[PDB]
Amino acid sequence: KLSLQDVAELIRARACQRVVVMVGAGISTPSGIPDFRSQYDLPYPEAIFELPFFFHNPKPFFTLAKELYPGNYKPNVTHYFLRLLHDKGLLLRLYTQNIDGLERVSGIPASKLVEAHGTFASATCTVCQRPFPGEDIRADVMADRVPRCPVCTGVVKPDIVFFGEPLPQRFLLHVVDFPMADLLLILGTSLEVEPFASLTEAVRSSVPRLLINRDLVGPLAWHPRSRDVAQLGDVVHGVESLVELLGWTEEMRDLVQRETGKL
Amino acid sequence: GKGGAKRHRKV
Ligand SMILES: [Zn+2]
Repeated sequence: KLSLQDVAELIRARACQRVVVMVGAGISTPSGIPDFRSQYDLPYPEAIFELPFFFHNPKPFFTLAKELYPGNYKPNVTHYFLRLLHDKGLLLRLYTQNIDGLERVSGIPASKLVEAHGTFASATCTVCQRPFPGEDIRADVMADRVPRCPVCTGVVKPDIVFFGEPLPQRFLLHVVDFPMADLLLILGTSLEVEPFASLTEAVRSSVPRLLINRDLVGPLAWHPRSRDVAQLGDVVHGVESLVELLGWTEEMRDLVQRETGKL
Repeated sequence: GKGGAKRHRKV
């Protein structure tokens, strides 16, 4: 049975050198973004990403769109731990279900990212499926107008994966990434949503999987593997503990201050 | 790793 210190030692020995990371809304609330367990007028949290409610009333979803359209929110320490993981040549890939875009803003290259639940850089008509590039609807959204298709009149929607829609093709990189991974990090996600959650199962059986979350629930709780490790608590604090045990608190402070100075 | 559309995990 492994410790969180044990894990950091693996990294410092470089015994773990192709690290893949699944993250969720956990890691972005320290920045101001809502996680949908909670102000927004929905009959229940999930309707913001459901197609029937979206057609009935797209207004809450476009409220959240307007909040997230960039430059409002900054990345916090969890993002920069991922960016530094990259900078140190350790990040094989970072799989996210967030649509706040701060993984990019922290300086992680699109190359190293899989925005598994979509992006705002593109939109699709809800009825005729004509694609449009992002900015072409952005202004509409920033002025509380609902954008419609100039072909069929359909509401056109940002390319956010709702419940019932397929995941983006870039997600299929997991078929290549997970069997190469020597360490899985799960950061700030209750893993409530498939097929994303199922990825925890797709690393090799000797691969350590470290959860830094509030709760230990779902797949990792049910069918756990010997070299699993859970740092339960507030995600930021857990990360900062890992960082100190790594040696990186100092250059972490430097990186955060440098970047937050840039922005 | 599973396939399919985005959906709720079965408890
Ligand atoms: Zn259309």
